Amino acid sequence: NQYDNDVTVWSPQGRIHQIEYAMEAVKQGSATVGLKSKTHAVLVALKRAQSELAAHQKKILHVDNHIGISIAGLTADARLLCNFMRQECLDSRFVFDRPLPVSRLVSLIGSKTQIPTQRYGRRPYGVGLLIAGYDDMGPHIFQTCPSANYFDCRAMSIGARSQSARTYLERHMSEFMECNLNELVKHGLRALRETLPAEQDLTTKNVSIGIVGKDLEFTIYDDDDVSPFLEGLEERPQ
Amino acid sequence: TQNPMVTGTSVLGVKFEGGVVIAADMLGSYGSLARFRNISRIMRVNNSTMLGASGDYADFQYLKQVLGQMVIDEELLGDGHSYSPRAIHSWLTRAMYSRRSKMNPLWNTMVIGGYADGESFLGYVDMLGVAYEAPSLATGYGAYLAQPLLREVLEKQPVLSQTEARDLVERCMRVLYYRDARSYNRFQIATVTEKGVEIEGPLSTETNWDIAHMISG
Amino acid sequence: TTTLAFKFRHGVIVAADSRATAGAYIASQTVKKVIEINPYLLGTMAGGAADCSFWERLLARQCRIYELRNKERISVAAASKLLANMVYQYKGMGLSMGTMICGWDKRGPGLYYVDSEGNRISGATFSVGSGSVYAYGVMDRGYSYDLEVEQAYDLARRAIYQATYRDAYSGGAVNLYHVREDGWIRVSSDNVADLHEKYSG
Amino acid sequence: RFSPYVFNGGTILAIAGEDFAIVASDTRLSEGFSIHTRDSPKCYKLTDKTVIGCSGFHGDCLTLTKIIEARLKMYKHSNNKAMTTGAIAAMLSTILYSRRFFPYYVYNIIGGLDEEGKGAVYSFDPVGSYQRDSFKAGGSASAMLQPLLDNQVGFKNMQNVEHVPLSLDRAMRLVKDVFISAAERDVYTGDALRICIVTKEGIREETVSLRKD
Amino acid sequence: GYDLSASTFSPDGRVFQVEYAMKAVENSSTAIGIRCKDGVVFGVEKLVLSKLYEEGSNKRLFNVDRHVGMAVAGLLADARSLADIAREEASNFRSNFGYNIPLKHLADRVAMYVHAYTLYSAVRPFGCSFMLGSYSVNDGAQLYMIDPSGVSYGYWGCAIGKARQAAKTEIEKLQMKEMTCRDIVKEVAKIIYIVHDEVKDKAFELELSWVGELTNGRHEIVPKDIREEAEKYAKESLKE
Amino acid sequence: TTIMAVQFDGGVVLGADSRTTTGSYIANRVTDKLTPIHDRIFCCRSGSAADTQAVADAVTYQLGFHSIELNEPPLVHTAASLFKEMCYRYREDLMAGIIIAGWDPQEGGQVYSVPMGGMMVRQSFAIGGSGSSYIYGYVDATYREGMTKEECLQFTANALALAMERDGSSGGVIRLAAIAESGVERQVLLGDQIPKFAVATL
Amino acid sequence: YDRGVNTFSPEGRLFQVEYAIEAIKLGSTAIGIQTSEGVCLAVEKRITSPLMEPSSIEKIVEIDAHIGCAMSGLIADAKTLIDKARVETQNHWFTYNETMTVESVTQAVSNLALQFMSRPFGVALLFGGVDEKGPQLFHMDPSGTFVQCDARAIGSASEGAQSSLQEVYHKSMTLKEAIKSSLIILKQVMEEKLNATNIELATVQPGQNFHMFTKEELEEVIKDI
Repeated sequence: NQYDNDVTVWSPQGRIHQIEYAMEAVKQGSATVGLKSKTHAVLVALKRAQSELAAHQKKILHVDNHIGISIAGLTADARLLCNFMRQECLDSRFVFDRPLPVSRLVSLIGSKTQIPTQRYGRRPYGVGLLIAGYDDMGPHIFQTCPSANYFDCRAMSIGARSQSARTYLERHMSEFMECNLNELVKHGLRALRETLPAEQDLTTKNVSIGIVGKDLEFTIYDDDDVSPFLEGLEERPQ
Repeated sequence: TQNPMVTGTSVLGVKFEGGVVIAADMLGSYGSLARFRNISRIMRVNNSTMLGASGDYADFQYLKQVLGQMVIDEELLGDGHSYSPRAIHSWLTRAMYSRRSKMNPLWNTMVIGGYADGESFLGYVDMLGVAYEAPSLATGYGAYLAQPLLREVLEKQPVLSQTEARDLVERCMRVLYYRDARSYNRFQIATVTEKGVEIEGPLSTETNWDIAHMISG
Repeated sequence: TTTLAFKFRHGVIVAADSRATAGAYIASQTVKKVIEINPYLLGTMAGGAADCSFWERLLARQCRIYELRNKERISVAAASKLLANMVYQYKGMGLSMGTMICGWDKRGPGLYYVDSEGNRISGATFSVGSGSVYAYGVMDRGYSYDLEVEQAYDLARRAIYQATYRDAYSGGAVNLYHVREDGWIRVSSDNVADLHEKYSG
Repeated sequence: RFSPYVFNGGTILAIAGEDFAIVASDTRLSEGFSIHTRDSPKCYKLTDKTVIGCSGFHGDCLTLTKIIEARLKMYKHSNNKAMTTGAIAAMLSTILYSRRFFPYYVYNIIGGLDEEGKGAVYSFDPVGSYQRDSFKAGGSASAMLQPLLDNQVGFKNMQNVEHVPLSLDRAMRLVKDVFISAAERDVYTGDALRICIVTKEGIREETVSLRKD
Repeated sequence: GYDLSASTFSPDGRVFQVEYAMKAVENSSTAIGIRCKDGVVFGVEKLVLSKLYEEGSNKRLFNVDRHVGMAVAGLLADARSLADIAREEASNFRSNFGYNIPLKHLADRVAMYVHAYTLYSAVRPFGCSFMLGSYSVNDGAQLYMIDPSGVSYGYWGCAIGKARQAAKTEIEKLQMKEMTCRDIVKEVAKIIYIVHDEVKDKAFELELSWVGELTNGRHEIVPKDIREEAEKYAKESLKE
Repeated sequence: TTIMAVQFDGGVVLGADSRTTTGSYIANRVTDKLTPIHDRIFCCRSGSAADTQAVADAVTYQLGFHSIELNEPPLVHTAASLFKEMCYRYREDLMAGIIIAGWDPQEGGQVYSVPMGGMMVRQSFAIGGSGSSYIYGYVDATYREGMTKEECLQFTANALALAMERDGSSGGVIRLAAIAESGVERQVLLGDQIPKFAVATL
Repeated sequence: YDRGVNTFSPEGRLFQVEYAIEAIKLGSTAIGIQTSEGVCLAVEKRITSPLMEPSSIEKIVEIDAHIGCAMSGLIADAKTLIDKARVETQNHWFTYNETMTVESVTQAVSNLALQFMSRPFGVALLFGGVDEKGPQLFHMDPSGTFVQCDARAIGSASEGAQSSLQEVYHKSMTLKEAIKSSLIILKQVMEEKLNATNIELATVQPGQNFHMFTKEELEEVIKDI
């Protein structure tokens, strides 16, 4: 009611409401899904256009040859954090001539985003990320939150209407491990489809896919490179 | 460090089938004076890597202090990642080039050995940031005296065993005690295998002085 | 190195060698020592080639921004004083530059000599480099503001030729330009071994 | 007293053609009168169309290539495309003048493909003055290689000759012939000859032995 | 009002922000720590909100040095930050004095960093309490807890979080000063299973760590063969 | 300058001359080159008096603050490490040779030498200064492990007497000190108490 | 929640950033259209007196010989961002010796909006130019959000103009026809008689640089209306 206009203020119940409100900005972006097998990690997004006669907003970003992100929230925070990640990875290749692990990148991201939660005169980062990568420990899927917290995940969906995708993924986790790439991408696409209305469906225009693995750098498939992955989806009735 | 004060002489290195071996004397000379005679110039870096250095011993202690904390901080995270020997090699090349570029160098020349993922590693870094990789190294007067012996064997038999490599190392140290003046007949040997880093104690070479009876001969 | 430039009735001529040298060794004989700063300005190279190129490209970067902000092409005097005040902030640090700025503006044909020491002079005749003294003579006996265009071309060509004949660090080709009111125009690139034949017999 | 430079030998060469580009080098690394190693090539692949050679002080050779590799990734991030040979050359020209008062003691040669498939060779000084050429040598034997290239590629001081364009099979034999002779009079030219050929199909590598003396 | 800044007093000398920061620790899951005769043992009630999170996410036991461990309760980002500060303190200590930092000293150095956030208008207090634990041959076993206010006291047994009362009421029954670490593991798991409520929140994971003779002054996660052998005892002692 | 330190089972022994020169003029002939850093930790001082005095004062400050805020007696390794950091961080500006000797409950009697460049190494006996060159052989031929306090005092006095007899920049008075759990004893040898050795006449 | 850019709404919103969007509708309307032959830009000037020289109203400007901008919103923000774009296009030339793409100019100009200066920029821009990838049209918003567009209208009557472009646009057009369509749409959202001083118009073709039309070229298209 009146412990809300600042992030340096606790409430009598032990809560900071500006952080809880920044977490509500992830629910305003379009839905993204992330999932991993034992060999590959996949991100599929659903892109959104402002005007019908324009291009769709880009949802997946390249960070290095072994890490990539999909974003839901404010665009500016995502563009700042991506440029942070890229330089933190270049700084690791310069010194050690090795790729930076993903745990050590998301730890840095959390350490970075923790400051606006505690010092006044700066806004909390109102962006959530799903981070797919591959290092010497296998594939990884990481969620990052405006609360400066981060999780290691088997799969996750964030954004508007993402509970449907989460419910889908929660009952197919037992298959993702021994799935090949086609089946894994198809599970991702079906979980994403569960976030749409019954009117709409997936299309070349509004679907982007990001894949990384042992013998595969982080590639992005946007418009016509997606149509191999769509062919195979059962035409669901309602 | 613009001039060295207490110095260490040559360090050797040679690969073999399934590991690397490094050797170095236990002396720190203050000019032409043998002042400290039981100092260890070989370092116990993590179980995949070891390090030996020639030159200013204080700078070697500084690097011993920094790398130790790096490795500790790596261990504290507990996530299945560790610095390979190549990473330590790159980090040292950077650390010495950056000091060279400020004209406050680190007056060292060192030999990095390691074993990770089935392949062996042997590396070199100088005061200036000159680094390379070879199956055989020798710093200081080792480059003139010993390296000819290592290379001649590694062109007739590029793949060695632990035993032959140890014999070759001890022969090279026997020559260095003869023809180098800042040397000492008490040295250490360190080895890497899948078992890890195993350092040996103060070792001595037996020397022959039969040519001294050749005045009229 | 040898460069020359004179302004007359029909604009400014610019000529130059094509040789580079590191002591006694001849590294390059295909060097473009006349720097096309803009479509309406020309430079020269003498001293530090890396200094000549870098700071004149930086001059171009400011000339274009001037034209965008003000919607008017910069003057030659302004273009020269920019470069002079830029290289004066590194006086004594060890830059070596000698370069002429050539161009046409609302005042007429312009020629300005700028040195890293800090000189900035306007004139009708200049030569820079080791072979400058061997070009000054020919270009002084042969000068006239009422010259014709082909005569000016021949004068510049022969002065560079006679400079290459004596000086050891000067040779290769002769790359000749012509500044006009419709911009500049490249004229020729003539090997000295060719002109040797025609100017001998 | 502490001098921050040292000459680690090195020799590099590049030739351009109408559909290809070669960049070659020796593999010896030296220190005064001694030899560090006999496997240390001076050639580095940057992109699918571009190759660079580096010779001189080896610490700067290692630093500068990493800087270039880190700038390529930033270009690709910001512009969503890989760089061209001329853009890399003009960028290196600024990276080198960044150290105008403490230079990179490095002699550089870039070799790749133009934007219509033609060859391209860019040669640099330690302070960034660059020059597109057809062929250039660099390093310790640069004084020894360029006359024979001027003769057998530029057709200089040769009258009534067939000005035939240089094909790849001829260029490779020529490249081997010049190092075979520079290993006989230059003491820094050493053990092996690496040759990186650049074509529309990709980048190859070839190793050829030289005398170990 | 009088409860909007940590630079502000009330008419009775209270700073309500620092108390509201403790209210956040009271609403977090429970961690305990018990000082034995030859070591220290940490136990945490680790809640799994979703089945999509891997086993190993949101680790609430931290290694701050090769002889010191740390367990936290409250806001987790704050805890990760304070762990990062506790690490550079011990790092600089070895860099300047050349030996492992004691825990009475590390506790003071972190307590002061935490207390500094209770004085200013531009920052809030930290929202996490935490325990530190170490073992040395000279200094022996040690266990300190640090609160948001910046207070630091030694302990033989301690708890932080929701079921603080319920857990200390079980820890006082223990004769911890007689026992070893492998026997106190059973008790640590038993208490965590007693205080956990399955209806108030969903399933949970048990997370344990050690420091003592049996690890040679090395803070370690408990092996699996012992954690399961203690989780079993916890189940079989719930017949009560 | 001629400084010296020896360890025995209970504790340590220290020794030093008393001369401070300015070229060839003896500015102070009763100098005290032994310096208490703490109750049971001492410094034997060689090199530039200014630099070393300042370093000693600073390390005394540091170790006092450290020991009070810990509320336990400090180690010898700690003081030696502070000396090392100061002598290495400012090695281009200091001419400072140091020996740190004292007693600590954890490890007992200890000796640490910190030469000019700022390296640190523990020793059984440490000698430093300008006269050590003339006794490096004597101390090697006479040292034996298992010496008590009085034998170590004798050893340290006999060595410094020789170093003072040969070195021009060393002489005057042998200032000794023994450190242990009980306390700190201090002696001053002068005149006939300084050992005499045969000077050849033929 | 409404005032301050460091304050979230309970629903996670930044009302000051939206009120920066609302400052664009107070500016006159501008239109940009892609075509494989080139790009067009067409604007209203909103002359307030016959005494003011309308050439001093810079609503279309040259960023380089291959990129031209059209703006709507606050004048000061526009001056700042146009200077940024001009400087970046030439730093790129200095370093790499090539032409920056419209996507990268837009990317670099949008990065200043990502800086809380203490206020969001109250200006939206259309970037029309020609690249290796052909003619391209982009649109930058106060949020620093940028996207490729085939046809876009900004400013006061952006809604109706966009609701007309979606009918008159197809991906086969010519440039002379798109120029006609843009002015036909512009005619319908003005209570002033369209004339050769109330509008500017520019084009950027592949084999030709940025070119602002003249009174002659303008009247010779106003006549066929």
